[PDB]
Amino acid sequence: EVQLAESGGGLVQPGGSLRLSCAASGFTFSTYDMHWVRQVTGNGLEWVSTIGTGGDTYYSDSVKGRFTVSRENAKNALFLQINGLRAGDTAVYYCARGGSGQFWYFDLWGRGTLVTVSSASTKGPSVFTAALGCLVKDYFPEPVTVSWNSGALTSGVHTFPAVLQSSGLYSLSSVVTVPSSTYICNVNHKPSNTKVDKRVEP
Amino acid sequence: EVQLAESGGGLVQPGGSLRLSCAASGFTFSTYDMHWVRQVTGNGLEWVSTIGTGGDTYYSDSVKGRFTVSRENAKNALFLQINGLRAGDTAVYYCARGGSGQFWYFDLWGRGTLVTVSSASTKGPSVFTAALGCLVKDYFPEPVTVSWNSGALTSGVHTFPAVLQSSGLYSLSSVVTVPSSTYICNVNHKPSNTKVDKRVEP
Amino acid sequence: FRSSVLHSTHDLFLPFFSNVTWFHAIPALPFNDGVYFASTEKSNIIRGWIFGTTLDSKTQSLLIVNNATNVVIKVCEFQFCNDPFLDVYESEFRVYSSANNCTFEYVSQPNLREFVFKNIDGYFKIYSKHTPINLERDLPQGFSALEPLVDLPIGINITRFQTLLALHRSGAAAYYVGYLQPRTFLLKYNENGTITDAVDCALDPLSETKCTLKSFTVEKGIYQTSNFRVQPTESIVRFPNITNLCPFHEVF
Amino acid sequence: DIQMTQSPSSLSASLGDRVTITCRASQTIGRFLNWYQQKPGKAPKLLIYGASSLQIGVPSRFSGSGSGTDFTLTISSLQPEDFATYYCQQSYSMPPVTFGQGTRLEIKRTVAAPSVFIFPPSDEQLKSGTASVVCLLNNFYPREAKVQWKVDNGNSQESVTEQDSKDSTYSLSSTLTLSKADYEKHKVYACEVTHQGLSSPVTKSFNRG
Amino acid sequence: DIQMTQSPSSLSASLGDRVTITCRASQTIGRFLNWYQQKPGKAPKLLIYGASSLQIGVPSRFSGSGSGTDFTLTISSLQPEDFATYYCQQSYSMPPVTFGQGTRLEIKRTVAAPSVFIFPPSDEQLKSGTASVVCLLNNFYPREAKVQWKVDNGNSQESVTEQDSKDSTYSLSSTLTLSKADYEKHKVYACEVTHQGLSSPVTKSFNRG
Amino acid sequence: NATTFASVYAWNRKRISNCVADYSVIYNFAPFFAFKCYGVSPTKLNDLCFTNVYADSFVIRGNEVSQIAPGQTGNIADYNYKLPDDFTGCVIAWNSNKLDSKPSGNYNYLYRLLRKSKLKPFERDISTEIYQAGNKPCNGVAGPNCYSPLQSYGFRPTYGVGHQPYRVVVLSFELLHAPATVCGPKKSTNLVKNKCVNFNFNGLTGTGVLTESNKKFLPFQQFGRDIADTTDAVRDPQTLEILDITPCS
Ligand SMILES: *[C@@H]1O[C@H](CO)[C@@H](O[C@@H]2O[C@H](CO)[C@@H](O[C@@H]3O[C@H](CO)[C@@H](O)[C@H](O)[C@@H]3O)[C@H](O)[C@H]2NC(C)=O)[C@H](O)[C@H]1NC(C)=O
Ligand SMILES: *[C@@H]1O[C@H](CO)[C@@H](O[C@@H]2O[C@H](CO)[C@@H](O[C@@H]3O[C@H](CO)[C@@H](O)[C@H](O)[C@@H]3O)[C@H](O)[C@H]2NC(C)=O)[C@H](O)[C@H]1NC(C)=O
Ligand SMILES: *[C@@H]1O[C@H](CO)[C@@H](O[C@@H]2O[C@H](CO)[C@@H](O)[C@H](O)[C@H]2NC(C)=O)[C@H](O)[C@H]1NC(C)=O
Ligand SMILES: *[C@@H]1O[C@H](CO)[C@@H](O[C@@H]2O[C@H](CO)[C@@H](O)[C@H](O)[C@H]2NC(C)=O)[C@H](O)[C@H]1NC(C)=O
Ligand SMILES: *[C@@H]1O[C@H](CO)[C@@H](O)[C@H](O)[C@H]1NC(C)=O
Repeated sequence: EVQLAESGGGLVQPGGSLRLSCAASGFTFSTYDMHWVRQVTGNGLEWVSTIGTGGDTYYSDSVKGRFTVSRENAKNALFLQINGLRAGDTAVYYCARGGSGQFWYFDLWGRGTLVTVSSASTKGPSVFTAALGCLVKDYFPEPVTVSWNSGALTSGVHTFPAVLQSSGLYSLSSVVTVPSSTYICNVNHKPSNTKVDKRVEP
Repeated sequence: EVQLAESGGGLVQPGGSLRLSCAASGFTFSTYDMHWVRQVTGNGLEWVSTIGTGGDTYYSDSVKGRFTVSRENAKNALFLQINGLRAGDTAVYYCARGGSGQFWYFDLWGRGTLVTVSSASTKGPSVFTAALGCLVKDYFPEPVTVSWNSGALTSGVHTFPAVLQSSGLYSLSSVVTVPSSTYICNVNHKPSNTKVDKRVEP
Repeated sequence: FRSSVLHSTHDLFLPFFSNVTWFHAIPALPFNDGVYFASTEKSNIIRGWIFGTTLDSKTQSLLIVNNATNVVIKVCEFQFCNDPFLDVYESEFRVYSSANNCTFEYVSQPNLREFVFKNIDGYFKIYSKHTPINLERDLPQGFSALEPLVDLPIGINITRFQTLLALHRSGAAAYYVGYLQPRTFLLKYNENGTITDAVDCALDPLSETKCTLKSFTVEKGIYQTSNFRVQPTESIVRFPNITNLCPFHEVF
Repeated sequence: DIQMTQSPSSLSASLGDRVTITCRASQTIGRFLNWYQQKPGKAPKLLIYGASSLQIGVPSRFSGSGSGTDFTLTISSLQPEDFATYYCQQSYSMPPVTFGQGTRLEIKRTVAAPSVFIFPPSDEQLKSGTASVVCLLNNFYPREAKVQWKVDNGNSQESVTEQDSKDSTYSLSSTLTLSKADYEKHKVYACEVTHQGLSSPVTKSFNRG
Repeated sequence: DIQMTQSPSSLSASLGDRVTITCRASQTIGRFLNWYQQKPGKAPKLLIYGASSLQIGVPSRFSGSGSGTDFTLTISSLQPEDFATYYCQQSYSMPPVTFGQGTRLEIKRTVAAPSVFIFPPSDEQLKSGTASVVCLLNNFYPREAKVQWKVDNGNSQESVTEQDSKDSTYSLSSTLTLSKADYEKHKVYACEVTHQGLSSPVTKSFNRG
Repeated sequence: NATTFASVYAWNRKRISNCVADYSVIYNFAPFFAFKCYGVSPTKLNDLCFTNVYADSFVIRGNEVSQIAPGQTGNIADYNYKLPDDFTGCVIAWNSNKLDSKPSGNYNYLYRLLRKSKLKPFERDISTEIYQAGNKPCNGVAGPNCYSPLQSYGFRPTYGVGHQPYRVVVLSFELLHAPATVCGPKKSTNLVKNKCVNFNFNGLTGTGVLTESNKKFLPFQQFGRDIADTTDAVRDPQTLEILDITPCS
């Protein structure tokens, strides 16, 4: 098939060097232009930079001066080197291709990568007919969702997205329905390599 | 291109004779029927008369008896003779062509001519954050509009359509925007060949 | 390039034995499809030409103005000057009263002389040839092919033409003008690629014969050449008599 | 003899909206009906002929429907070039053809308010007894504005401009003409206006000295 | 430098309804505009490019319209796969390209009311000086539920889940954040709720556990 | 690289025609502060071709770099230089404070302030006069209250303000109804002989064996044909040697 790969997104200290990667497949990569568009959490798309077929590079107003886009004609390898990152640069980046024609439009999109710039670190979270649930504090960006009773529960289970904390951490909230005419909330924090749970029995 | 010419529409005394002219171009004129439709100021279209390929003539109820439509196969010339005009006949006449088919429909329209029946004559006009302007009274149908600052100011300039007077004259309104935290209007009149100007102040 | 072969081409050529207009100086001329220009005067008399469609104020168009040793081309929008001329005070211009919206200024290096102009493709073709003559002022009774030397990308629709004479700030300036028409010619190429002679196939039945046989020498015989056919001259419409008179008359 | 009843004189809609211009006949006329488009300031042009056929050169967004006694000219996506006046013509009776009263297509936006201004004319007209009293309205979106003249808390016809291409608002001007030696007949002249979006403008009146 | 103004952030409509997503530009950009579709669970994808050309693979129900300064993305019949976020982008000034703020497409249904619940956490957080109190608003159709906090009758960021695929309602979660010594200094708290259908629940008192 | 830039009130619009344009040399000059382009794709500029490329150079204030645009509004915009609503080109600007090293300033730099703002695009109003400030014409010279000439730019604070001068080079790419001559550069590969190759000589595509020929052409011949309209010879540009084309075995 035809798709665009991506790799290199992750946490980095403010001002540290970072280099993203994009790998195309399924077409003649040497005859199409590539673009880089980011999207802040809760915000819309924002064009970052692009490179034409002739090797010429272009950047945005707040992007030029610290970014550096590169592209190799062989191996379908696309790169984007960044330096001097700040907290305001945290956004979801996407690898896009410039379609044929006389104007810039993204006919193909990649998988997309997440880039977060902060000085914080991973910290173990603490977990704390009626409807109640468990409260999580001092969380961290996680790749797996929170489940109740290892997901075997068939009752009403919901999970809210995390909220930003002052020290760079997160906090998550979950609710559940219990009979009140008792389950265990399982918070399996993957980046901390430690699982924590609590109970909300009446 | 393909268009229909027109000439002869103008001021005429009540009951005086009048003959319009229409000239086609860009198609075979001898194989299409022609129709005459008028449009009173502020009113809709009104069919006046017509003539077919065979030379037969037809008129409306309030039109038959005083009108006379004629058409020549050569020179693509179309005419419409009128006699016994009155004030109620003031309307914009359009030269229209009847399209091929079984029913009457206007597939081609001309430039259109204005016919006004009145016994009056042309009379010279005169100049009669805040917003004010120059009033015009005792006016006449004109081809040029009132301008401000000798025609150099057009942003905050507006011109109202004229209104008919009892003696056959006109009255036009014009306003302008001046600073009030000084522009000179120019009332031009081509049929009178006289221009008047005067400044304003808040 | 082609070898010693006979190639039939259909393009705008000057018909053989045509009625070429002879002009003398002391207005403009039409431009139907191409003007054949020729003159035997000195090089200090004729020094350029002006082309255009409506040379009054608009329809941007202008053409050659000649130096003494250089060529100057410009197609700016020109306010044309009736009876234009180049004055020698010392070279100066008089027709350039207002040069606006200029485009493609071109400069290059520049006996009986011949010139051919064409604009039918979108470009501006110019062909020239310089050969010595033995007559006084008449055209030479010979053959000489004109070679392209300009081929400019000027994209202006040209419909009028007028020459420029060199006047020294105050029966003369004789030049020939011919018009081109779409004709079929049989061109003979030499072994080196030069045209030695040609045949205007629409001139006489003998040329029509040399066209079908594709040879300048025709052997003794009878040759089928073309097809004769008489075209319909008038039209006849016939129908039976009108009868029964539509007795509607008796109804009224 | 045949009469036509078209849609109201004005229809308000925005770009890309769907407008169904309805026009009914006095009796069954079959399909002998055609439409016309006329932007104010130039000659009309036909769009639908025969109530089923489309004129060559007209975009596919226009569509004619209905037959017999009710006809509906339906537009799918309004464009800036579509805002104009439309008329329906019957063709069942060829000699006595008639047209509808017309229907205006205006741009829909917020309901602006008329900036009611009042100012005296120049002294040139005031020099003679035949003076004038004017009233001004500037940049109001609706068109249902009615102006009267109150004498001491001579009336003439008012004037209305076309809809602005940018502000999409109308302007209205009124005047009060006086006869010879009639200027000093009254000291106060009130301008009474009623507009959809502005109330009580009658307080603005002339105060002669 | 060029800025784009799209439709409101959210649009409510049901299946098969007609949606006309309007997006205007700061000046005349001609036809150098393209539309994109982005589901919050996957990468974006283009639908209309050049404001007149349809992308291959997109169903014919999507249609782009408008040019110059106003563009309208018209959808004829909404499908379950059409409910997503859309963005407009100008292409006139290609190096300084800018995107729209976005427009959400949600399923229209009855106006559900949020079941307001509040419960204190365990003593594990009360052991620390930074306690918390949550205020739950679950299963309500709208999304603009403004929730605040009142101390003795601090505020923090709330959290909202995506619209349910069966109930077509949103769920909101707000939390009261108390800093050091604020958990031990203040004892009475109140959740401020504002949403359609409720009798102005500006104060929902609560006592520290 | 003119090193002698003109003033904004009198910009030196230079016309380019029948050139290669070497679009790879523009961004190799110096780091540009403003590299905004328009409806002509910059990444695809080297592939397109235009009839006339109009170059325009001038100097403006540091706050005026955002003023050279179609949707413009400002002093330099309405009074000095205006781009059309549909502009197909680019705007290149870089720091010019190092070049104008003169603490005195005000030299060789002037601009417009009044006198018929919203000037028509690409029209130079260099006619020097005095605006009609007041009723008296002031005899066409300065006098009471008629102090309205075209003003000069005070580039005095060298390295002392953020409003440093910037040199702007405006490019106007236009494609009229005429054969375009300002195209991109055309690459050329090495010539091979005595082997079947897919050749392309100045647009003449074909397949065959290229061999040296003894035939001599005329100076304007770039195409060799034989009977039956076959292509048996070419000019082989960049070497001007005539090659014989025989069909592959
Ligand atoms: C042929 O026609 C051309 C016009 O296309 C004439 O060229 C012009 O010649 C004058 C006189 O030499 C030039 O003026 C001088 O230019 C030099 C340039 O450095 C300048 O230093 C002098 O002070 C003086 O202004 C003019 O620039 C030149 N124009 C062009 C476009 O070439 C030429 O004189 C004619 N005759 C010949 C024999 O070429
Ligand atoms: C197009 O560009 C090519 C590349 O420069 C030109 O070819 C060059 O032609 C000159 C002669 O005009 C050659 O100089 C000669 O070189 C030989 C061998 O070194 C030497 O014996 C002679 O005395 C003379 O110096 C030059 O070498 C040659 N360059 C190459 C790379 O072959 C060509 O003339 C240009 N024009 C055309 C129409 O092709
Ligand atoms: C070439 O054309 C000219 C111009 O037609 C011929 O000269 C005479 O011109 C007048 C006025 O135009 C005509 O009425 C005469 O009929 C022309 N003469 C003849 C004989 O037709 C001139 O004769 C033509 N020459 C040739 C060789 O055809
Ligand atoms: C200068 O000439 C150009 C070239 O004609 C004008 O641009 C338009 O060009 C097209 C074809 O390329 C013509 O069909 C148009 O008629 C031209 N425009 C006009 C207004 O005629 C350009 O407009 C000209 N400049 C001026 C100031 O007239
Ligand atoms: C053809 O060219 C050759 C070589 O230059 C020359 O010897 C011969 O005379 C030429 N023939 C003609 C007819 O010009």
